[PDB]
Amino acid sequence: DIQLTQSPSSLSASLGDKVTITCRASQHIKKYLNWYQQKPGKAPKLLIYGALNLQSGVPSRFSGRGSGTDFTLTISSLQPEDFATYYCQQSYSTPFTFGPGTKVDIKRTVAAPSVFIFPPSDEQLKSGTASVVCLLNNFYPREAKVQWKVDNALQSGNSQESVTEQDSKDSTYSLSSTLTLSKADYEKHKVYACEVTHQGLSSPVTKSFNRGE
Amino acid sequence: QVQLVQSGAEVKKPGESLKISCKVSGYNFASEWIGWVRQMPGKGLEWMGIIYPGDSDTKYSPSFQGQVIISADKSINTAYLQWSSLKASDTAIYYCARQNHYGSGSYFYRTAYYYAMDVWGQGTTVTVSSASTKGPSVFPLAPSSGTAALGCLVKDYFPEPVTVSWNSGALTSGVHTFPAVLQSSGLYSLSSVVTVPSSSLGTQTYICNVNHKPSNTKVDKKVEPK
Ligand SMILES: [Zn+2]
Ligand SMILES: [Zn+2]
Ligand SMILES: [Zn+2]
Ligand SMILES: [Zn+2]
Repeated sequence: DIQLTQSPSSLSASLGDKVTITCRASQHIKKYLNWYQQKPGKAPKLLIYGALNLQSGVPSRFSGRGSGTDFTLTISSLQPEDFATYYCQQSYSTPFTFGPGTKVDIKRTVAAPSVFIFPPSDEQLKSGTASVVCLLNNFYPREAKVQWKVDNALQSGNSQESVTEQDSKDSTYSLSSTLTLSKADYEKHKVYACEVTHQGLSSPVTKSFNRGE
Repeated sequence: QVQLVQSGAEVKKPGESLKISCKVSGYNFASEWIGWVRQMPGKGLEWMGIIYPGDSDTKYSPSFQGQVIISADKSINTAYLQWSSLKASDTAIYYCARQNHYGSGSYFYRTAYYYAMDVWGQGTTVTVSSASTKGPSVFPLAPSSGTAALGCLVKDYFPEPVTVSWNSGALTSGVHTFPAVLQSSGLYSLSSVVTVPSSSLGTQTYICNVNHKPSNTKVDKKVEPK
């Protein structure tokens, strides 16, 4: 094990911004480090080898520096194609470990989510299962907190979140949270709520429904 | 030029064996290290191991040592990755990649000789699940009582993928179709939602169009408010 860490873990930037990502190794590796770029759905692309060398076909706005324990990848003026995950990899000793990755996404002004809740359709209940869904539409930054409450009791281990990629046009995310329950538990209780906490909300927002109204 | 071509997506049940391949062209297969990288859904890259097809020397990550075997047949320019017994945790995309060398090889390759993965295959998706092929159940997500949201929940299908459109493609503005999520049951599920003017609910009809080619399902669901 040579273990690598990367900071920041996530980074918001604007076009033409100078951006820098650091990789730190658990021991001295000399120059034996590579940088890779990965875009969603695609295989990674080699940017830099031996800490400092630019692979052919890679634009010069990419650059590598470092030796030993500290390395940096710098993009001097960010272009739209540069919004992708970046991975460092040490090639000093096997296993040739990848760092955890840092995602560079697109910066914009804060946008609060619109929150909607959806109870289970009658059709679904024929099946013995009941899904209640909370939707957060069009918010930024990515960081968000969704809590389910039933009869004011906080739920856990019975929900799942799914998030979209950042929208190409308005640079926002949308997110669905899905609380799944057996029809029996579902009929047992009465009030269902999703509580949302996000930077663009001064106060956490709640949407709910009563199963008998 | 150089090209790495991997075998196709695989859907297997736990306990079954599997061998996926990567066929290379455009360079001397026997004289270059070539290796495998795993990427589980939504997470980073994991280096698994490399093999030198010339002398069949292999180097593995201890995390994968004993779980898999990397092997090659230089006779036919093909590298392999295999499991004798699959787990649900092995669900991932697997990349094969040439591990090429850069530099002069000064001091008999001990300085200025760097290894990096320069050419990659497209990847092979491997899904491990007890589930058998199953078409989706589609449930409406109805708008409540001036902007509204409605959608559809596409639940308990297998394998991926489904495609969702609204009103046969006429409505695109405002649709978010979320990435599918594998559930404990071994079945997939996702949601597709759309935002519309609250005023247009009485005046506009909205339909989920769902296709799941693997089970040959075409479903159309009206989503009505109440
Ligand atoms: Zn030092
Ligand atoms: Zn309960
Ligand atoms: Zn060579
Ligand atoms: Zn939206």
